[PDB]
Amino acid sequence: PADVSTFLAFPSPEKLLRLGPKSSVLIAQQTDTSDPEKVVSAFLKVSSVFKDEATVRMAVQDAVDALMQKAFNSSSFNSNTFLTRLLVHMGLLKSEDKVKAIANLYGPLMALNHMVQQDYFPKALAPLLLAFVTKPNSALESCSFARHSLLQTLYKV
Amino acid sequence: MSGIALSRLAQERKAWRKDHPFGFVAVPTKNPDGTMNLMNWECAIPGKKGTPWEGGLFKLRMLFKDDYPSSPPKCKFEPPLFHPNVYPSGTVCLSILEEDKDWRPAITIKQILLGIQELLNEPNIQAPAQAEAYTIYCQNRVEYEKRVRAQAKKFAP
Repeated sequence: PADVSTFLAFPSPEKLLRLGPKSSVLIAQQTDTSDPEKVVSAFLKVSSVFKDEATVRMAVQDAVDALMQKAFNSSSFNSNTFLTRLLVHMGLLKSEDKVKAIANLYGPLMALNHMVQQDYFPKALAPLLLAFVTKPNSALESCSFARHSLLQTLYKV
Repeated sequence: MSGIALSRLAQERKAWRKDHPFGFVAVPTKNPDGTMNLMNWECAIPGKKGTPWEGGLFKLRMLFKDDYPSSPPKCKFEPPLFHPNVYPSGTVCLSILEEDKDWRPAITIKQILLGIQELLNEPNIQAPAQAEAYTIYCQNRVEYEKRVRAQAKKFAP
Protein backbone atom coordinates (compact mmCIF):
# COMPACT_ATOMS: atom_id res chain seq x y z
CA PRO A 1 0.00 0.00 0.00
CA ALA A 2 0.93 3.68 -0.22
CA ASP A 3 0.10 7.07 1.26
CA VAL A 4 -0.66 10.50 -0.17
CA SER A 5 2.47 12.23 1.15
CA THR A 6 4.85 9.68 -0.36
CA PHE A 7 2.97 9.93 -3.64
CA LEU A 8 3.19 13.72 -3.81
CA ALA A 9 6.86 13.55 -2.79
CA PHE A 10 7.76 11.09 -5.55
CA PRO A 11 4.85 10.91 -8.04
CA SER A 12 4.56 7.81 -10.23
CA PRO A 13 1.65 6.06 -11.99
CA GLU A 14 2.21 2.97 -9.84
CA LYS A 15 2.10 4.87 -6.55
CA LEU A 16 -1.11 6.58 -7.59
CA LEU A 17 -2.75 3.21 -8.24
CA ARG A 18 -1.27 1.87 -4.99
CA LEU A 19 -3.27 4.51 -3.10
CA GLY A 20 -6.27 2.26 -3.66
CA PRO A 21 -9.74 2.56 -5.22
CA LYS A 22 -10.45 5.63 -3.06
CA SER A 23 -7.27 7.45 -4.12
CA SER A 24 -9.31 10.33 -5.55
CA VAL A 25 -10.91 11.03 -2.19
CA LEU A 26 -7.58 10.65 -0.37
CA ILE A 27 -5.74 13.19 -2.52
CA ALA A 28 -8.45 15.80 -1.94
CA GLN A 29 -8.83 14.90 1.74
CA GLN A 30 -5.10 15.25 2.42
CA THR A 31 -4.65 18.51 0.52
CA ASP A 32 -5.05 21.89 2.18
CA THR A 33 -7.46 23.36 -0.36
CA SER A 34 -7.52 26.66 1.54
CA ASP A 35 -4.14 27.44 -0.06
CA PRO A 36 -4.16 28.06 -3.86
CA GLU A 37 -0.43 27.41 -4.09
CA LYS A 38 -0.85 23.99 -2.47
CA VAL A 39 -3.76 23.12 -4.77
CA VAL A 40 -1.61 24.04 -7.79
CA SER A 41 1.17 21.81 -6.42
CA ALA A 42 -1.14 18.84 -5.91
CA PHE A 43 -2.76 19.31 -9.30
CA LEU A 44 0.62 19.32 -11.05
CA LYS A 45 2.05 16.37 -9.11
CA VAL A 46 -1.07 14.28 -9.80
CA SER A 47 -1.24 15.24 -13.46
CA SER A 48 2.50 14.58 -13.88
CA VAL A 49 1.76 10.85 -13.79
CA PHE A 50 -0.89 10.95 -16.52
CA LYS A 51 -0.60 8.17 -19.10
CA ASP A 52 -2.95 7.46 -22.00
CA GLU A 53 -3.79 4.12 -20.41
CA ALA A 54 -7.16 3.09 -18.93
CA THR A 55 -6.37 2.59 -15.24
CA VAL A 56 -3.96 5.52 -14.95
CA ARG A 57 -6.02 7.98 -16.99
CA MET A 58 -9.03 7.21 -14.82
CA ALA A 59 -7.06 7.53 -11.58
CA VAL A 60 -5.54 10.86 -12.60
CA GLN A 61 -8.84 12.27 -13.89
CA ASP A 62 -10.75 11.20 -10.78
CA ALA A 63 -8.06 12.67 -8.49
CA VAL A 64 -8.10 15.96 -10.36
CA ASP A 65 -11.90 16.11 -10.12
CA ALA A 66 -11.95 15.41 -6.37
CA LEU A 67 -9.20 17.92 -5.65
CA MET A 68 -10.54 20.72 -7.85
CA GLN A 69 -14.17 20.23 -6.83
CA LYS A 70 -13.13 20.62 -3.20
CA ALA A 71 -11.02 23.69 -3.96
CA PHE A 72 -13.45 25.45 -6.33
CA ASN A 73 -16.63 24.83 -4.33
CA SER A 74 -15.11 26.82 -1.49
CA SER A 75 -16.76 30.25 -1.57
CA SER A 76 -13.51 31.67 -0.19
CA PHE A 77 -11.16 29.90 -2.62
CA ASN A 78 -9.64 32.39 -5.05
CA SER A 79 -9.99 30.68 -8.43
CA ASN A 80 -8.15 33.52 -10.17
CA THR A 81 -5.12 33.02 -7.94
CA PHE A 82 -5.20 29.32 -8.70
CA LEU A 83 -5.19 29.94 -12.45
CA THR A 84 -2.42 32.53 -12.24
CA ARG A 85 -0.18 30.33 -10.08
CA LEU A 86 -0.92 27.34 -12.30
CA LEU A 87 0.21 29.27 -15.37
CA VAL A 88 3.28 30.46 -13.47
CA HIS A 89 4.24 26.93 -12.44
CA MET A 90 3.62 25.67 -15.99
CA GLY A 91 6.04 28.36 -17.19
CA LEU A 92 3.46 30.17 -19.31
CA LEU A 93 3.30 33.36 -17.23
CA LYS A 94 6.09 35.27 -15.48
CA SER A 95 6.14 35.85 -11.71
CA GLU A 96 7.94 38.11 -9.24
CA ASP A 97 8.98 35.11 -7.16
CA LYS A 98 11.42 32.42 -8.26
CA VAL A 99 9.67 29.25 -9.41
CA LYS A 100 11.07 26.21 -11.22
CA ALA A 101 8.68 25.53 -14.10
CA ILE A 102 7.82 21.87 -14.63
CA ALA A 103 9.64 19.97 -17.38
CA ASN A 104 6.87 18.00 -19.08
CA LEU A 105 3.52 19.67 -19.82
CA TYR A 106 1.86 16.56 -21.25
CA GLY A 107 0.16 15.41 -18.05
CA PRO A 108 -0.89 18.91 -16.98
CA LEU A 109 -2.43 19.69 -20.37
CA MET A 110 -4.33 16.38 -20.50
CA ALA A 111 -5.58 16.86 -16.94
CA LEU A 112 -6.73 20.37 -17.86
CA ASN A 113 -8.48 18.96 -20.91
CA HIS A 114 -10.56 16.80 -18.57
CA MET A 115 -11.06 19.45 -15.87
CA VAL A 116 -12.54 22.12 -18.13
CA GLN A 117 -15.34 19.73 -19.17
CA GLN A 118 -16.58 19.29 -15.60
CA ASP A 119 -19.46 21.19 -13.99
CA TYR A 120 -17.30 22.34 -11.08
CA PHE A 121 -14.99 24.26 -13.40
CA PRO A 122 -15.64 28.04 -13.32
CA LYS A 123 -16.26 28.94 -16.97
CA ALA A 124 -14.88 32.43 -16.33
CA LEU A 125 -11.41 30.88 -16.24
CA ALA A 126 -11.70 29.38 -19.73
CA PRO A 127 -10.77 32.57 -21.66
CA LEU A 128 -7.68 33.09 -19.49
CA LEU A 129 -6.53 29.51 -19.92
CA LEU A 130 -7.18 29.72 -23.66
CA ALA A 131 -5.13 32.92 -23.93
CA PHE A 132 -2.07 31.37 -22.32
CA VAL A 133 -2.26 27.95 -23.95
CA THR A 134 -2.46 29.54 -27.43
CA LYS A 135 0.33 32.00 -26.62
CA PRO A 136 3.69 31.02 -28.19
CA ASN A 137 5.81 28.85 -25.89
CA SER A 138 8.51 26.23 -26.52
CA ALA A 139 7.19 23.82 -23.89
CA LEU A 140 3.70 23.88 -25.41
CA GLU A 141 5.07 23.52 -28.93
CA SER A 142 6.68 20.24 -27.83
CA CYS A 143 3.38 18.81 -26.57
CA SER A 144 1.43 19.76 -29.69
CA PHE A 145 -1.02 16.86 -29.44
CA ALA A 146 -2.11 17.61 -25.88
CA ARG A 147 -2.03 21.34 -26.60
CA HIS A 148 -4.24 21.09 -29.69
CA SER A 149 -6.62 18.81 -27.80
CA LEU A 150 -6.97 21.19 -24.85
CA LEU A 151 -7.57 24.13 -27.16
CA GLN A 152 -10.16 22.27 -29.20
CA THR A 153 -11.90 21.48 -25.89
CA LEU A 154 -11.67 25.08 -24.68
CA TYR A 155 -13.43 26.21 -27.89
CA LYS A 156 -16.48 24.22 -26.73
CA VAL A 157 -16.65 25.61 -23.19
CA MET B 1 25.24 51.08 4.40
CA SER B 2 23.13 52.90 1.83
CA GLY B 3 25.35 55.98 1.68
CA ILE B 4 26.03 55.63 -2.04
CA ALA B 5 22.33 55.23 -2.84
CA LEU B 6 21.47 58.25 -0.69
CA SER B 7 24.10 60.41 -2.38
CA ARG B 8 22.68 59.58 -5.80
CA LEU B 9 19.05 59.97 -4.70
CA ALA B 10 19.73 63.37 -3.13
CA GLN B 11 21.00 64.54 -6.52
CA GLU B 12 18.12 62.99 -8.42
CA ARG B 13 15.72 64.84 -6.17
CA LYS B 14 17.46 68.15 -6.85
CA ALA B 15 17.51 67.42 -10.59
CA TRP B 16 13.85 66.44 -10.67
CA ARG B 17 12.85 69.56 -8.72
CA LYS B 18 14.86 71.74 -11.10
CA ASP B 19 13.05 70.37 -14.15
CA HIS B 20 10.64 67.52 -14.85
CA PRO B 21 7.78 66.73 -17.26
CA PHE B 22 4.59 68.66 -16.51
CA GLY B 23 1.86 66.74 -14.71
CA PHE B 24 4.33 64.27 -13.24
CA VAL B 25 4.99 63.94 -9.52
CA ALA B 26 8.00 62.36 -7.79
CA VAL B 27 8.63 63.16 -4.14
CA PRO B 28 10.50 61.31 -1.37
CA THR B 29 8.27 60.12 1.48
CA LYS B 30 8.94 61.20 5.07
CA ASN B 31 10.24 59.17 7.99
CA PRO B 32 8.34 59.29 11.31
CA ASP B 33 10.80 61.91 12.57
CA GLY B 34 10.03 64.25 9.68
CA THR B 35 13.24 63.67 7.74
CA MET B 36 13.17 62.64 4.09
CA ASN B 37 13.16 58.96 3.23
CA LEU B 38 15.05 59.03 -0.06
CA MET B 39 14.60 55.26 -0.41
CA ASN B 40 10.81 55.47 -0.82
CA TRP B 41 9.23 57.90 -3.30
CA GLU B 42 5.58 58.66 -4.01
CA CYS B 43 5.05 59.38 -7.69
CA ALA B 44 2.25 60.11 -10.13
CA ILE B 45 2.13 59.61 -13.89
CA PRO B 46 -0.39 61.50 -16.05
CA GLY B 47 -2.15 59.69 -18.85
CA LYS B 48 -0.86 60.68 -22.28
CA LYS B 49 -3.19 63.09 -24.05
CA GLY B 50 -4.82 61.62 -27.15
CA THR B 51 -4.87 58.14 -25.62
CA PRO B 52 -7.52 56.22 -23.64
CA TRP B 53 -5.43 56.97 -20.54
CA GLU B 54 -5.80 60.74 -20.89
CA GLY B 55 -7.25 62.64 -17.95
CA GLY B 56 -6.11 60.09 -15.40
CA LEU B 57 -3.33 60.50 -12.83
CA PHE B 58 -1.86 57.13 -11.87
CA LYS B 59 -0.10 56.95 -8.50
CA LEU B 60 2.92 54.73 -7.99
CA ARG B 61 5.57 54.06 -5.36
CA MET B 62 9.25 53.80 -6.24
CA LEU B 63 11.33 51.74 -3.82
CA PHE B 64 15.12 51.81 -3.89
CA LYS B 65 17.33 49.07 -2.49
CA ASP B 66 20.47 49.69 -0.45
CA ASP B 67 22.63 48.69 -3.43
CA TYR B 68 21.13 51.34 -5.74
CA PRO B 69 22.12 52.25 -8.44
CA SER B 70 23.57 48.77 -9.06
CA SER B 71 19.95 47.65 -8.97
CA PRO B 72 16.84 49.33 -10.40
CA PRO B 73 14.11 50.70 -8.16
CA LYS B 74 10.95 48.63 -7.72
CA CYS B 75 7.96 50.48 -9.14
CA LYS B 76 4.46 49.62 -8.00
CA PHE B 77 1.17 51.23 -8.93
CA GLU B 78 -1.00 52.04 -5.91
CA PRO B 79 -3.64 50.86 -6.34
CA PRO B 80 -2.79 48.11 -8.86
CA LEU B 81 -3.78 49.02 -12.40
CA PHE B 82 -5.51 47.16 -15.22
CA HIS B 83 -2.66 46.76 -17.74
CA PRO B 84 -0.98 43.75 -19.44
CA ASN B 85 2.42 44.56 -17.94
CA VAL B 86 1.33 45.34 -14.38
CA TYR B 87 1.35 42.53 -11.83
CA PRO B 88 -1.75 42.07 -9.66
CA SER B 89 0.48 43.38 -6.86
CA GLY B 90 0.91 46.59 -8.82
CA THR B 91 4.55 46.04 -9.79
CA VAL B 92 5.30 47.43 -13.25
CA CYS B 93 7.50 45.54 -15.71
CA LEU B 94 9.92 47.31 -18.03
CA SER B 95 13.23 46.27 -19.60
CA ILE B 96 14.98 49.28 -18.07
CA LEU B 97 13.67 48.19 -14.65
CA GLU B 98 15.40 44.81 -14.75
CA GLU B 99 19.01 44.46 -13.62
CA ASP B 100 19.39 41.38 -15.81
CA LYS B 101 18.12 43.29 -18.84
CA ASP B 102 18.32 47.02 -19.65
CA TRP B 103 18.86 48.66 -16.25
CA ARG B 104 22.04 50.78 -16.17
CA PRO B 105 23.49 53.74 -14.19
CA ALA B 106 22.60 56.06 -17.07
CA ILE B 107 18.91 55.60 -16.18
CA THR B 108 17.19 58.46 -14.36
CA ILE B 109 13.90 58.75 -12.49
CA LYS B 110 12.61 60.93 -15.31
CA GLN B 111 13.46 58.25 -17.87
CA ILE B 112 11.74 55.62 -15.73
CA LEU B 113 8.53 57.61 -15.28
CA LEU B 114 8.43 58.56 -18.96
CA GLY B 115 9.11 54.92 -19.82
CA ILE B 116 6.19 53.74 -17.72
CA GLN B 117 3.96 56.45 -19.17
CA GLU B 118 4.81 55.24 -22.67
CA LEU B 119 4.13 51.63 -21.66
CA LEU B 120 0.60 52.58 -20.63
CA ASN B 121 -0.71 52.92 -24.18
CA GLU B 122 2.02 50.75 -25.74
CA PRO B 123 1.97 47.49 -23.74
CA ASN B 124 4.45 44.67 -24.34
CA ILE B 125 1.94 41.96 -25.26
CA GLN B 126 4.69 39.36 -25.60
CA ALA B 127 5.54 39.59 -21.90
CA PRO B 128 2.35 40.08 -19.83
CA ALA B 129 2.53 40.42 -16.05
CA GLN B 130 -1.14 39.59 -15.50
CA ALA B 131 -3.55 37.17 -17.14
CA GLU B 132 -6.64 39.42 -16.92
CA ALA B 133 -5.58 42.44 -18.97
CA TYR B 134 -3.64 40.28 -21.45
CA THR B 135 -6.65 38.06 -22.10
CA ILE B 136 -9.04 40.96 -22.72
CA TYR B 137 -6.53 42.89 -24.82
CA CYS B 138 -6.09 39.88 -27.11
CA GLN B 139 -9.73 38.78 -27.25
CA ASN B 140 -11.62 42.08 -27.49
CA ARG B 141 -9.55 45.21 -28.13
CA VAL B 142 -12.65 47.43 -28.06
CA GLU B 143 -13.60 46.04 -24.63
CA TYR B 144 -10.01 46.45 -23.45
CA GLU B 145 -9.99 50.11 -24.46
CA LYS B 146 -13.38 50.54 -22.79
CA ARG B 147 -11.98 49.23 -19.51
CA VAL B 148 -8.93 51.46 -19.86
CA ARG B 149 -11.07 54.57 -20.39
CA ALA B 150 -13.19 53.75 -17.33
CA GLN B 151 -10.06 53.30 -15.24
CA ALA B 152 -8.63 56.62 -16.47
CA LYS B 153 -11.84 58.38 -15.49
CA LYS B 154 -11.77 56.61 -12.12
CA PHE B 155 -8.31 58.01 -11.37
CA ALA B 156 -9.01 61.47 -12.77
CA PRO B 157 -7.65 64.21 -10.46
